[PDB]
Amino acid sequence: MKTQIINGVSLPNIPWQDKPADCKDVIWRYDANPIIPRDQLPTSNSIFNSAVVPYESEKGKFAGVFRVDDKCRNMELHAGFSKDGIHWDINPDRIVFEQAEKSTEEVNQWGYGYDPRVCFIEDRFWVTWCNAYGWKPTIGVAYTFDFKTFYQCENAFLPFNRNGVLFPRKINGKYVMFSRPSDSGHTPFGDMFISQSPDMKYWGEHRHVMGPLRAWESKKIGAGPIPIETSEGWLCFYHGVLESCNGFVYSFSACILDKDEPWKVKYRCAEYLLSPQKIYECVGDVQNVTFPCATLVDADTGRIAIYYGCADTCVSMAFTTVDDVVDYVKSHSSV
Amino acid sequence: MKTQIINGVSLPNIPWQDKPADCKDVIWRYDANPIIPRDQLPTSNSIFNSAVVPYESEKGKFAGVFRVDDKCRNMELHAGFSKDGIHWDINPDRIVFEQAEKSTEEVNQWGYGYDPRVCFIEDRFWVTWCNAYGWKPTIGVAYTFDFKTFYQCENAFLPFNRNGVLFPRKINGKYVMFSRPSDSGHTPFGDMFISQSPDMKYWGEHRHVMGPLRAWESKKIGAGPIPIETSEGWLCFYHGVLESCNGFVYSFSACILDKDEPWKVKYRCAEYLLSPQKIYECVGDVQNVTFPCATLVDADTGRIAIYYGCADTCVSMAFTTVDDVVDYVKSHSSV
Amino acid sequence: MKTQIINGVSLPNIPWQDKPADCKDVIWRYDANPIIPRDQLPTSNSIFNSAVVPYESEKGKFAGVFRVDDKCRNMELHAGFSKDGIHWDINPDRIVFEQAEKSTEEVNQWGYGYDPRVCFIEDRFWVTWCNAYGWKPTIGVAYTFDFKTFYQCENAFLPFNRNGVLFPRKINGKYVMFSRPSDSGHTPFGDMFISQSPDMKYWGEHRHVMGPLRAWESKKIGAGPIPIETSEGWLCFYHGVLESCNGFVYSFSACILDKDEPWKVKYRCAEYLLSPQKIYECVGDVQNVTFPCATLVDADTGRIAIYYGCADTCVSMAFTTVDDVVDYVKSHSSV
Amino acid sequence: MKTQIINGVSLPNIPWQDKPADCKDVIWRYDANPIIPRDQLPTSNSIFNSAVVPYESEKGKFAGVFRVDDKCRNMELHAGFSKDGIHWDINPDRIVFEQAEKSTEEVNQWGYGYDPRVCFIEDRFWVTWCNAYGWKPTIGVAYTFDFKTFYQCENAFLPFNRNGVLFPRKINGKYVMFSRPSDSGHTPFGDMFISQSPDMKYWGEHRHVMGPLRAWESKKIGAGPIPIETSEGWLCFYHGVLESCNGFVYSFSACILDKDEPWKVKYRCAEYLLSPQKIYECVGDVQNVTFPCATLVDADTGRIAIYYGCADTCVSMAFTTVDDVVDYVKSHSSV
Amino acid sequence: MKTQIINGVSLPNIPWQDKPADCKDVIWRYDANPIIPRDQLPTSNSIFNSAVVPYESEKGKFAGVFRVDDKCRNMELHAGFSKDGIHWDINPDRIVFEQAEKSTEEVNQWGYGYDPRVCFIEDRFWVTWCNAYGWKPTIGVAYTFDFKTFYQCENAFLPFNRNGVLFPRKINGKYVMFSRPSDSGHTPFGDMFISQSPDMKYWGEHRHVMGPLRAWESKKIGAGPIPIETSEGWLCFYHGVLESCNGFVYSFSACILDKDEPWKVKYRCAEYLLSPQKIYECVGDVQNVTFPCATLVDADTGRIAIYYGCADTCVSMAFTTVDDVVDYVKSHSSV
Amino acid sequence: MKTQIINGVSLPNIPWQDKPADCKDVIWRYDANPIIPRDQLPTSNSIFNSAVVPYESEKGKFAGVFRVDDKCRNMELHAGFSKDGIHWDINPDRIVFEQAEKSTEEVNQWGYGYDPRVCFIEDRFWVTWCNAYGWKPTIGVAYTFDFKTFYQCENAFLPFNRNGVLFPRKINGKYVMFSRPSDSGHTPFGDMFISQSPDMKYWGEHRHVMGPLRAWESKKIGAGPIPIETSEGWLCFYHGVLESCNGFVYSFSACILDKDEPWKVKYRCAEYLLSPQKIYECVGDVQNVTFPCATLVDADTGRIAIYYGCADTCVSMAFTTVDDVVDYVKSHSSV
Ligand SMILES: OC[C@H]1O[C@@H](O[C@H]2[C@H](O)[C@H](O)[C@H](O)O[C@@H]2CO)[C@@H](O)[C@@H](O)[C@@H]1O
Repeated sequence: MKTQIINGVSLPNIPWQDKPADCKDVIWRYDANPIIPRDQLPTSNSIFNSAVVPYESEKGKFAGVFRVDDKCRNMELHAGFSKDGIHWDINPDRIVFEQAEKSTEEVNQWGYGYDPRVCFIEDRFWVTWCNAYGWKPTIGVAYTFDFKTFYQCENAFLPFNRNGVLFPRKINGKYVMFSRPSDSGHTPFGDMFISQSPDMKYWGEHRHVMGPLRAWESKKIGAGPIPIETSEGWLCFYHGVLESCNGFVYSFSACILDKDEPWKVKYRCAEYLLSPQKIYECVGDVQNVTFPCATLVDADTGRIAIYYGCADTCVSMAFTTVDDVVDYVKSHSSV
Repeated sequence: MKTQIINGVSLPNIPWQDKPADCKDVIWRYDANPIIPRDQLPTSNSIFNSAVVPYESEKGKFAGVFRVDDKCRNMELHAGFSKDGIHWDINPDRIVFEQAEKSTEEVNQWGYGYDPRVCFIEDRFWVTWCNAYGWKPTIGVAYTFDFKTFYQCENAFLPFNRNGVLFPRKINGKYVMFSRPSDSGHTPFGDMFISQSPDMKYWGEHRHVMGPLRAWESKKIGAGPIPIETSEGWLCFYHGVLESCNGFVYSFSACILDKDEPWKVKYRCAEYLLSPQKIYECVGDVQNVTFPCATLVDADTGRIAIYYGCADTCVSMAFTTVDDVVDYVKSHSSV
Repeated sequence: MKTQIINGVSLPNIPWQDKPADCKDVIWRYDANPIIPRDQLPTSNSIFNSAVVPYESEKGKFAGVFRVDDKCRNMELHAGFSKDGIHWDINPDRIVFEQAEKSTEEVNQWGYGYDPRVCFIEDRFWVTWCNAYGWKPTIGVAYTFDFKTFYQCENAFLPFNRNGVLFPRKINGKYVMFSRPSDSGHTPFGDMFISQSPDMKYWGEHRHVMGPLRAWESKKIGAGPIPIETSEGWLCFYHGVLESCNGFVYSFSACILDKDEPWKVKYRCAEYLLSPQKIYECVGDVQNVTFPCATLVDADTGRIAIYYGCADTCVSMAFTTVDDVVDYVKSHSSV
Repeated sequence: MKTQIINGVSLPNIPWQDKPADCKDVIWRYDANPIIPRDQLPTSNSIFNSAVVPYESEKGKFAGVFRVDDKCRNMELHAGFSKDGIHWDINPDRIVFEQAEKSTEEVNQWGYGYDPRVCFIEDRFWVTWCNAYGWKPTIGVAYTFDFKTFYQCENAFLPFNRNGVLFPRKINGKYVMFSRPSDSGHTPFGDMFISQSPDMKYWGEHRHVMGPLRAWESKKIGAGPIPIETSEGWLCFYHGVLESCNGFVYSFSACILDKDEPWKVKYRCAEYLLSPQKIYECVGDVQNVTFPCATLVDADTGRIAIYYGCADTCVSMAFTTVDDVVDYVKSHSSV
Repeated sequence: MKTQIINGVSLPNIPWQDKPADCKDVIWRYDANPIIPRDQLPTSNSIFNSAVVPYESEKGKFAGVFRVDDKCRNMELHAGFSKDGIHWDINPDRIVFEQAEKSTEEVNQWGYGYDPRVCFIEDRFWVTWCNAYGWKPTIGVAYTFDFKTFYQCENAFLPFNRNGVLFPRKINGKYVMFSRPSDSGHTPFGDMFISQSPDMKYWGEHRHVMGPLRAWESKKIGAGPIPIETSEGWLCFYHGVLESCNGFVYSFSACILDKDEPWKVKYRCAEYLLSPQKIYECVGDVQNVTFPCATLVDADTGRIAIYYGCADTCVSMAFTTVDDVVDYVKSHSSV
Repeated sequence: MKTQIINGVSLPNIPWQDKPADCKDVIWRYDANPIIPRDQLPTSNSIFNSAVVPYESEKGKFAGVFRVDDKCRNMELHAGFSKDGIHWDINPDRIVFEQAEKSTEEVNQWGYGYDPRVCFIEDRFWVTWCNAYGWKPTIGVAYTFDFKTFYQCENAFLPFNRNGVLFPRKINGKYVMFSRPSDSGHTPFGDMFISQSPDMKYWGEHRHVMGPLRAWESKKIGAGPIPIETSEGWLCFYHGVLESCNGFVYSFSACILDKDEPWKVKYRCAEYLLSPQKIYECVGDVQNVTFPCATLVDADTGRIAIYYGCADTCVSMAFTTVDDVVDYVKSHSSV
């Protein structure tokens, strides 16, 4: 493989299907989508925009935190487990958080939570999500060792903010997190930023990554799954929004960020790599949405399995390789 | 049966299908929806949000008033009949109202009409609908003995108003009507109210029923079909709207209102009972709409046949029981 | 006088100032405006848009109900008294209503109230105002014999409604009230309607009077002071709004409506008769507002003294005559 | 045939399917829609709203200019060719214009272009489209002799403008073009106008054709394909928009305009003739869109083949006849 | 003088006041503003944004076209005359246009007209203004020899357009006009364009001049008075808009444009040269407006007398020199 | 005095005027307002919302940081000095920041800055203001020893944020700062928050203080001047906004916050203490604004001098005492 995967994991059991010969795209879709239907739970209205990592437990080889919207249309997080990454056993009830320190007992009352991102850092799995603080969106922060008990920390930022995503290691001695300053509704703007922290409590040294650019991402953008570390830099899949007369179209693509100053863009794919086109992507609670919150990467082979929300209704899977993505991103770069 | 139907009728021939073994919901859909397609009439663009009652005539055992939008997209009402309550003979031409009294000849010039509700009271059938007065929406009123000739009365209210639904009898010697103060557009608010009238012409004693509460009903709510009198109070199905970045999503559920002062809420289901999920509910003239304007109730058995509009395009049917709905409403009550 | 005053009152002591010789307008302003400053009460932020009638008491020859906004910006009504109609003794505290019947003790909790209109009808003074029902604007109704105790009745209409103004007698055996369907905000539309009532409780036979027409009144209109009965019909001063790039401009003019069917417009002045031009009219809490809620009329001379709110800040006075206004209205009529 | 085709062409080889016997519409769809799928080009996100004419080349009997949006969602024009007018060979790369005159070399830099209309006039083919002048929409103008090389002329108008459509010959010695004054976004309005030019460069004598009228066309309208000269006058299909709570619905119909002064409406169909009802019309990048930019007409038989964008995603075809459309328009005429 | 005036006139009688000693601005106000108050005519609500040129008549040495809004708030044009350029005799009644050619007899129905600009070209005075065509704003065109009879020509453009201003001679054989593409309301955008015409009827070769830039002009810009020819090129005062939370703030400044291609900016002043600061500029019908539609220039000395609308209420005057404006524009230039 | 000032300073020379006998308000205005006119600098368009502290230098006994908007309407910070705190010597040119550490040389390029707040903490003066990061509003931080050289630090937060105000000492060993999450425009919402930092670089432990509550403050609130430490807790003046049909009205009041956890409100005045009422508060660049950013407090007497911006045009002064404000806050407390 041309590009190397750095600080990765060997994943011979990664969910995978080979690219079809007729496929002329960088990314191809699993052929039995969705992998998680809207009604997998007795209480679920929809299940989408969800987080997935390798994890060995008694219930399989992968664990996750899943956004579940229930039949009240409350937004919640559920832990799940899978043997193959495709058929998922999702907890019937929501994650109920324990506070990590007593100092957040008063502040961190549960209201809602959605679009989780999860990555392993040094000794535990960190979770970020869009968390309500006084019914305002901000980035909630927690950790888990086992995906059974979850320990909530301080919200990283003031409202209004969404799409908080952690880099999977420290950079120049600090935790680094993507976020995306928003407003109190269906935000008509959005640039990606990073913020930095020595301790995962206090945040600062905020840095602008990039804003809307090409037509398919003209309205707003945000981070998607965990950044993937490569010899080229951080490979970061992100969503971008086009506004039609009838609303938003959510597609996603990738960029490559500088390894040590990840707010500096090296490459940025001018085209989307996947866009809402299939019936489960176009029809549903929110039409025309393909929204990636996790990927698995087999460092041995460069194989990527992408988890993405479809029409805010279900979870689907798509496939590609690091080499394919990096080559396309570099040869089809914006600015 | 646990909950008793009051002032009901015996409907052994109620359209009905049993609840599928796999169905884990309170309400289940007819397995051959829609029962009335957008194009059933030579002139119709769409047929939805419609009123049905038991009524014996030369053309069947049920009758109704149907919302038919033509190929000008004008909004009209057509009378209709059916032997089984599923396969419908809808008049090709619109209802042309006669004035009940000569003193409304000037005022009640036809503009448009939609979303009728119909119920028998003491000696005739009363029809309410969203009626244009000077091209502004208010609640039209009419009566019929035979669903052949319709006699229009005074509009009950000033604009702007919609979702006017009559209680099926007098309460404390007064006619009682659900309505829903609106605006001149696609109203971004909506609470349910009742108004009262001794003579069906002059209205007063307005009482606030309830407003938007849970997420699925957070933007606006409105009355649906005719209230059902039970031993628990008035069982009222109603619609509720959630607003996404792309538009409105219309679901429905139910509440129980006090017998004597129906504006007082006893129970209110925190969850929707049916939401737009099938292709014919999510795809059409207006995406993601499931909008109930009528139910048939078999007082003997407690079986319910619900008629609801789908995507503002067609009419579908769904089934449940009084006991099942009452149980769920009470066990999952809001406030 | 060419036009007669019908069912009027002899008012030789009417506040009055002769037309300045340089004045070329139909209506002319009192030369010492405002007659009531924003800070006349210790608690008042502003006092405007208020109702005034003749009334013999211990504190004068005139009484009224005054909109007073306090230093919380709460909207309230205060009774007031005056010897001359110009210098007012306004109660420091709000009217706290008694319910006329116990059946409204639950429903009529006090939220806010503003823009009162008052007229004598047969045996008492009736008051209408924009009354909050569940924090939504509608028309409150009350009566008083002495401006010391006020007895509140049922809100006449559902929300959202404002500018409810009573005709000062029954017409065709019914009470008749101007109102003006609105929305939940700074309403960007508005037509005048009337509704009718046998008993001041239940309302119906809603009739459209007129909507926005000339430029100065292009955005919305509404009833101003009590209708004045005249041998030409009902002389009705009303307000009209023009919308600039910077907000609203409130002017007022007059129309003449049919004596027997008051929703039928006979004449309607194409020009405004007064608009925001003085510093106390253009500067204050709400710029560019001249808003009439009361006139005094001397039936003997046809002299009219007009009370109007200025910039939602103070109350001012203007003068004109029935003959002057009627002639100008007739010679400069729209449709 | 009852209505004669004037200055038309003989097209025995026009794409054609007969009207099915069950069919109760003026216009029936091709039974294997869409005829050009979204993914026919390796780089295409969507292909829709396209222009087509008879033209004999080495690659077929028809040629065209196609709107292609790429995987950047850039909006572009591609030349295309076809033997049967149904299966299309579309150039993989965009048209790169050459300037007709040196004087536009600085001015006409390529930004974007979409929704072309093309007709032969006198000695060449004229192309109009919505062209970006400094990223503002106006009407681009070009000609071609061979659909290989395209020569760009002056933008006909100032922004903001769209739906520029040439009449297929001079009228009273002047070129005449439909356009449609717009704004900088998803325009919430739109009336049809014509403009006139002695020389295809300077434009004037602007005349208002018509504006929004019936419910299906109540938000805005705009020209569709090239006007068809007939014995009744100019037969012009146009699109009309209805606004629902979730967005826009594009349908199309026809009007007949005066032969000598085409801004004068002679007949205008009150109903649409085709609206979004099929899955490929209702689901796609922009839901609920049927948008015509081209028709073929066989003057020998009166047969019409219509090309129309579906859901801004694909190109579809429909059929009708001149006599059928004309007859329906006349018998169902607006004003 | 340092900058020469080209093709100017000798105006020793130009209205004038020397710059006060304490003044630190490039432009200083006349010390008895306004020169035309809102009520100068018996029917006027306001008089502002008006056009002025040298012209010898029986009524003085200056003539003008004045925007007069009446007490209907109709927008009109009145011709006027002055001996000194400061005190004005304005016609009581509106200009009633005569059609230059029979061909515009049907098109040009009077609706409204505002903000005229006027200049002499070769043999007559040309008048442009914002003219209603079917109640939509575009640029009206007329000429006059004596300011008594006014001959209307074709509207130069389609709606929606405003701020049409002619250059006072042909450039490269063509008439050249500023305009400013707008929308159907209080336009939240605006770039200056020019358009060119061989004959004052057909327009083409549209070029972008410039758009909003600095903070004071960040919302929108538009041409002001007639361009002034200098040895530096075309000296052009334009207005610019800042949007606060309460509305728009209209100031004006100046740019210098290329003599041969006036759409090319040579210099543009980063600061405004005048903004709303006096009581008569900040208070009135539209707050915070200083809007220039005319200047007089004495070519012999470089003195400029600026006429400008204040608060859309009255007409004021300000003074400056060509050398001062030029020096300041060049030394404080944007881009 | 009844309420003790804690950690205050002796300030015998505080600017002061006694309360007029006729004054019935808690706060009275300086009798020669404004103390700083809009045109005090040769380049200033307006000077308002400004910061002031006791500081002995060669130019006086008080120093400050002033918001100056220039004739470009750029927003800037200028240093200034006063002998008496009323008459000010304001530096003609903006503050050009030096970076505290080299590591912000790249990020902290100057865009704009406004509404500074300044307080002395342990050994230096700290300055917060609304600072542009990539032309988006956030909170800038800097410090100074002499008000001659200013050292910029890291922006405390991500956009979008405004009204950053430091508490004047550490609390539980952490810096505490008010802020107010905003959006990209004229924010139509706003709650007060605090954030905490061990080092003035990294921020976290965000706590919600309070949101809009009373009518005068119904649209949004934000912190005003530096908190004052008293025996009741933290006396904090703050601004709140009412939205009328013509825009915003900015008033201010005071609340009392818990000593140890200042996000917990102890008292909150229901009324405003000062609102726009004078000509210089109601007329100017932004009508109806009274906006406090600094107070001087004489601990020996409890006299308070308040600096506040008027109509975003000038700086004014007002007077009150700690005892007067605290007593009124407690006895007129909200929740
Ligand atoms: O907004 C005042 C300035 O704007 C422009 O025109 C107005 C016009 O007076 C009228 O209000 C119309 O309805 O709307 C326009 C505002 O959009 C300017 O060209 C000028 O007239 C005004 O100073």
